[PDB]
Amino acid sequence: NTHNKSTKRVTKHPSLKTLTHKQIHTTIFVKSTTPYVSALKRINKFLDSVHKQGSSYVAVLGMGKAVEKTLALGCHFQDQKNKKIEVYTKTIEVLDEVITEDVEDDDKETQLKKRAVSGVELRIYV
Amino acid sequence: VRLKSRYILFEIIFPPTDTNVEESVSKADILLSHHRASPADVSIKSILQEIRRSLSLNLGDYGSAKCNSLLQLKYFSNKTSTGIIRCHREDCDLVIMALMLMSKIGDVDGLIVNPVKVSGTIKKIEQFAMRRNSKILNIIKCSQSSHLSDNDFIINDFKKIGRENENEN
Amino acid sequence: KQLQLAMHNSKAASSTRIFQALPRKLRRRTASHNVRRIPKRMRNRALREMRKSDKAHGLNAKQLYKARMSIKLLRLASKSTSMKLSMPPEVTSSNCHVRQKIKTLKRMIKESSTANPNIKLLNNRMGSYDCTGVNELAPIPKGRVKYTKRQKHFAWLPTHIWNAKRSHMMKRWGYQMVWAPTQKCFKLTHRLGGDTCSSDGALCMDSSYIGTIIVKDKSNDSEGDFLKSIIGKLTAERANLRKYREGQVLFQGLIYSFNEENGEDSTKPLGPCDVFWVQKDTAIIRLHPSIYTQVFNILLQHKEKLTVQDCRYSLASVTLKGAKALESLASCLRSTEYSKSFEQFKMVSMITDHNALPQRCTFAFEAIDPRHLAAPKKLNDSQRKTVNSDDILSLHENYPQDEINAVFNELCDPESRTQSYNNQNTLKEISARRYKLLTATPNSINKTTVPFKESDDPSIPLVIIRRLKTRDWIVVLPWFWLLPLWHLLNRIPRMYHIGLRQFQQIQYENKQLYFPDDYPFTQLGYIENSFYKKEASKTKWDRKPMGKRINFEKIKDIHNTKLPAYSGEIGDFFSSDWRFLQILRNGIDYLQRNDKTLELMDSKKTGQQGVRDINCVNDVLEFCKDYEAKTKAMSLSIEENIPVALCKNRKCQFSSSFSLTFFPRCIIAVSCTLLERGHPKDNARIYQVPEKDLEHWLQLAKGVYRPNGRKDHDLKIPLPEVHDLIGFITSGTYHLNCGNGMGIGFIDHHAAIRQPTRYVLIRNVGTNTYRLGEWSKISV
Amino acid sequence: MLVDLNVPWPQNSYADKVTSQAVNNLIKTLSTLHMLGYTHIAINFTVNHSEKFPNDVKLLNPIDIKRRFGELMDRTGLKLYSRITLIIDDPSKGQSLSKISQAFDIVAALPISEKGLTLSTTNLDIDLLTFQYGSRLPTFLKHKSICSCVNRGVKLEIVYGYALRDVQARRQFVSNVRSVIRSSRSRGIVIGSGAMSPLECRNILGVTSLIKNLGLPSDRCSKAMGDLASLVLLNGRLRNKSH
RNA sequence: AUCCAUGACCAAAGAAUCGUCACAAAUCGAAGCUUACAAAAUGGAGUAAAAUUUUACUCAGUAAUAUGCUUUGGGUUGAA
RNA sequence: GGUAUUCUGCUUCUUGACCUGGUACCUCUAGGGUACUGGUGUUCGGUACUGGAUUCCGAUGGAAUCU
Repeated sequence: NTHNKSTKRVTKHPSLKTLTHKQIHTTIFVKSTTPYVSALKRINKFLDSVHKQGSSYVAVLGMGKAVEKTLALGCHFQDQKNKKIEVYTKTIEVLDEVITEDVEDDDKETQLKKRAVSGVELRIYV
Repeated sequence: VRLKSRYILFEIIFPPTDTNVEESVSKADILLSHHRASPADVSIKSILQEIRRSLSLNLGDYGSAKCNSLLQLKYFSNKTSTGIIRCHREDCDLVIMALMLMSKIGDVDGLIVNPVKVSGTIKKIEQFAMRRNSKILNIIKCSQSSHLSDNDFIINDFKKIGRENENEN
Repeated sequence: KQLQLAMHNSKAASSTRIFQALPRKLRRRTASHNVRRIPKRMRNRALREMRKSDKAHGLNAKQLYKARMSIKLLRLASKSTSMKLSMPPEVTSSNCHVRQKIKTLKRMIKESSTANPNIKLLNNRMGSYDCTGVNELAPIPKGRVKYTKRQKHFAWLPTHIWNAKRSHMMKRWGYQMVWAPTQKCFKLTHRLGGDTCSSDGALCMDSSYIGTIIVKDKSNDSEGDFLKSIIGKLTAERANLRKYREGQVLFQGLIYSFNEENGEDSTKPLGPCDVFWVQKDTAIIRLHPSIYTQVFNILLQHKEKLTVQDCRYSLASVTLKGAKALESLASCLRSTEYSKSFEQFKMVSMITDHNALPQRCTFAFEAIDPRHLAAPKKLNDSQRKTVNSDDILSLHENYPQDEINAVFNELCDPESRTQSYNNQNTLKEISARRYKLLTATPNSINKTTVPFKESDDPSIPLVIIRRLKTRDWIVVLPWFWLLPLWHLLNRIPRMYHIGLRQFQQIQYENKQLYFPDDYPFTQLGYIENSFYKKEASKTKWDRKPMGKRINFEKIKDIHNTKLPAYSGEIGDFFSSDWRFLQILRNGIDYLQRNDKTLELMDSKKTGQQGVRDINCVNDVLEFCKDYEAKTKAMSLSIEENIPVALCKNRKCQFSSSFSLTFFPRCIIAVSCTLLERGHPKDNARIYQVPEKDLEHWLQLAKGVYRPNGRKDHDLKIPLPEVHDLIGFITSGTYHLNCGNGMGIGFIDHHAAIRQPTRYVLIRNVGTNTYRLGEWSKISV
Repeated sequence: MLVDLNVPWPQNSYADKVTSQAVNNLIKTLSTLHMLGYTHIAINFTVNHSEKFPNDVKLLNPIDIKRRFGELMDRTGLKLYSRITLIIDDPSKGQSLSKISQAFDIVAALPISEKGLTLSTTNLDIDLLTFQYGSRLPTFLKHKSICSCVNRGVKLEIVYGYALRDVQARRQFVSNVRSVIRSSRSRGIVIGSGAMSPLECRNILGVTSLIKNLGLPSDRCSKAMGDLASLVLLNGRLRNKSH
């Protein structure tokens, strides 16, 4: 065992993903610092140009800070807009860098670790 | 150079203005009551004739000739009273003045002529009209179960006014 | 011509289908319909040459050129159709068969000067060889005679004849490089090469102009340990460490110029550098052309102990940016044998978000002639779509060290990459080889790519590396092989080539500097700032009629109280003037030697041993005015008033040596974002926020609303003094990644370490409007 | 938002009570104004400043805003306010406005004769001034009378209602509006609407043109129903701190 | 050998900054604010009470702030 | 020793017009291709790729379907 006394710098990495040019044009990654009306307009403008990609739903998608924010947007489309939505809860794994632990600079040795969080995918139909 | 233009989108509201009615209060009912269709006695000629009458009386010869040079009525529907008119860019305000200071079209009485937007190109007022109809349909289908408005004064009309008379490129 | 067949064809479709017009990036306009026209100078020479009638029997001094060019004239005017000389000149009406075949070609040229030695023809039917200078510089590669005449001063890249048709060129630093393409690409560059997630393409740049120096020890012992000292002196003690040598990860930093050979010595920053270590006694260095020679000769001070190859004319490189970058490159590369480093390359070409990959992702192998494929083709990758984060951890343990080293060492040896050309095929024989595939033995395949021979075809060494700071992919290749590859790479339906301005924009968006324009602490950045931009701006300013341009010294209400020194704006009108900053800040500091309370002006004390007293701040401003246009506009002097931030601590300082231009004033580099309206252009000024009115600006930051409900903007804007100037902005425009204007610049170091807050005021040049902003540091 | 602040309340004096048909008409016209786009609305009330004001501190504002219209402040978001239009004719007859200040939010004035008009701009507690555009304003009014009040916190009001009823009133309205515009140098002008029926209301994007083609600059036509009309309401509500 | 005035010809260039304009969408038009996270998922850190269980709380500060904010529109290195 | 001007040498190199008659040669199937050598007897060439989705085969390859 070992306590995580890793107050030294940690460079969090984005979660590994893979796309197919069909999930490019029918998916939104809600960031933590996304203004509400920004994502509202984005979603409102994908539900108008998704038929030509041969699809029937838009996959809003977020974790951490995003989740409640994400859910709020879902609410705004459930009622007061009259659309049907599906909710899925997912688990996600990401990678974090940690140093191996004169005076040297930031350029130190690197070791990878795996840490898991949870998020939500939310499919809004047309 | 090339001559500019402005397009005006005008609706007709038929308020009830009659006593002993005591209507209900809700965003659905007010719109569903004020937006009844036109009695079909009005036509494409009656509106133009009345808007010419209202100019040579509230304005003079030099006010009724700077607008009558180019004033054409393009599209008008009876199921929903929306219509589109065209005029010069520098002489659009006088047409608006004709619009407000005019009521009692022909013989029909008790009504309001309402210009809702003015724009330069013709491609954009079509998109505006589509968005307006979508907004009305959304607000009428959200107060409750939609089919409580089963009288179908306007519900079957917005979908069916798609491009039937709007192919004026 | 019967429509029945048209109906039968459309039966493979709907009844009446509708097709769109072409996208506007795939349209062309019709040229003229008549044949091309020849220049008159090529007409007169040919006409006078054909009209002409026909002591070791050679006697050909300077007449050899006349004969060897008359032959070409005769061939041209006997072959081309556009040649419309007159009625009489014909192939047979004048002796063209007899001439230059039995009169000139053999009787005259062959019988005067015997063919010179070195009749070693080549191992190729296309001119392709190596141009490397061991311990010396190298000349331009030989090629077409016509186009090698124009490279006397500015060289060419391998793709120049291709780019010239599709770009705007310039001429700098001895190269004719590419600046920007001929279409607007501000937003497309952002959303295909930026850090967005909407990328469905890639950007490729031909960066062959960056040199390459292959330094290696010669003690014959693999331990080296003297090249280590050279690399540790050349830069700061960074690029010789366990992370960079043993793990052989790429390095990006700053490179100096040491001169320690007699007593007193120092160092001065030069610019960026790319150092890659191999087998602990070989190093590869990549440098911007401008600083190529100055460092190089430094290494030549110890060529007794090392060896250097100016291989900048033998190795080419290409840089790739975007998300779907490796996917497109992998669609035009196959191997000769089975190698694990191609298995990893096949697997990792399916990520689409390259920020997840670890620090090191080096690939290196041997490809075949890419002209075999005749069309880019996928890697059948759709079968496997369950890549997870557990196989990525395998890439840090299953590293093919020996298989990388063996294929790598076929680039640091001139004869190896000379053998790499051993038999390069012409286009027609590849065409015939492909045609021979219509009568193959399997008879149930219908293949298109030609096969590969075991020993009668060349193998191209190839290296791919990943740059983390710039976040892109380098591909390093032999020089003459670049053109065949680059032809395929631009047939991808969504691949775009970018110039040099797009590179500047991309590196601006990611909050990073740019060596030519944005290094005012380097000997060449200072020149580019105060000597090259200023002329280009003033030349177009003072060459306008007065009144049709912004008047600079007639501007009202710039500062709270006006000093009579400068009537209008402060400093030069055309550049970020750092000399004035140094003088003004030093004078302001000296004015508080022991009298804490400064003072602006005393009303007419007097006019002036050449006394220049230091009483009032107007005196400092007039001292700065005097020092310019009368001390350096008629004479020369060089000094670097701008150092960079140092880890040590040398902040403070203090009638013997009190000059205002003797000590460098340290600064730092920041990025400032605007909380409200604004659009900072270049060279704008950065003021500290006064202690008075701090509450008003804080309230404006929080938000002040009209009774209507919107934001309140039209208020009384207070103004600061002129001694509140602490920085300049060197690059700024609308930042699309955040939706608000943003700028990057430099600010005085001692100013920031005494602010009670984190706000600054920004105003352009030639304007008096002060916008608010907040700044964050950049770790460079 | 849009602010229209001259909807009349059907009562002539402190004696009569409100019938049923009057309030029934008022509700319909309020609904129509809500449809056309207006969100904030005020309700007018006319007295003569020379009558026996109720002595008790209640029943001096018979609007009864919180029981009536309770089903319109929800089910639709429009908000309602209260105001009174005093008519000033004599320079006397007491009843200083310190009493009715707490019972309303907006206090106006409608001078009739020269003495009343010069008293109104001299020293009162009004926060808005209005005229009878119907017919026969006391003419030749100059910058001298209006400058002092408009320099302080007072605003002028136009109604445009009389342009819709009859031609004879329309001519007088268009004659007097030009005088009132040019006398104040286009400063502190706001627009209300006298809607005696659910027919005499109008939209926004035309009435702004109706004022722009009479003399008002186009920069001020966009702030009548807007920032100024919002500021008067904000101050009127913030006056409620008397308690 | 100098100057001034009128006329002819050649050549350069075709001003900058600030503020306002109703809608859970707008404007006479266009665009931007999508590489999903606070290391609170090695199965987070602590306080109180009652016979491990049950019942009450503290810890996330550039914190977050809802049809909201920001940029731009006729010859851009004169003739479109 | 210099620079502006003037006259005389040298170095820069991929066996390349079209049509056509001969000899020798060739791993090409009585005909084709290549070397050495003779005859004055206005637009035309080769090679090459559609975007997207789904499916099948003991594969850095091949195959089929829809839009």
